[PDB]
This record gives sequence, structure tokens and C-alpha cells, in this order.
Amino acid sequence: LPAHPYDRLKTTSTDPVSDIDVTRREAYLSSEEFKEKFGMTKEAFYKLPKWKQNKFKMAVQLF
Repeated sequence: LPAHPYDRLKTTSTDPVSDIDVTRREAYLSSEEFKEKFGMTKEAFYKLPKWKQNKFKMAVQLF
């Protein structure tokens, strides 16, 4: 599926999207950028708990 760049994606941005996991807006980024901002890949990041997943998300301004 299509993804959006971090430069266009913000923690509280209202920009348009491709209609994906709203709860996982941060995932809207590419495996490279996303993992580059969270320091963890898809399987690596997703592995973390919900409480931690929501924390890191906003941590990189991605929520």
C-alpha cells in the first residue's frame, strides 16, 4: 500500500491520507523512515506493547 513521508506527516497533522490504520498513523511512513524515526522496524516496533507503542509514536511526532 501507499505511504506518506515524515516531512508531510505530523503528530497532530490533518493532511490527507490513503485511508489506512488510523490507530497506526505512524505506520503510514516507509519502513525506512518509520524505523528511522522510531529506530525500530515494523516487526521490531510492532513487537513492543501498546502502552510503549503509543509512547514512541508521539515521541517521534508520529501519532
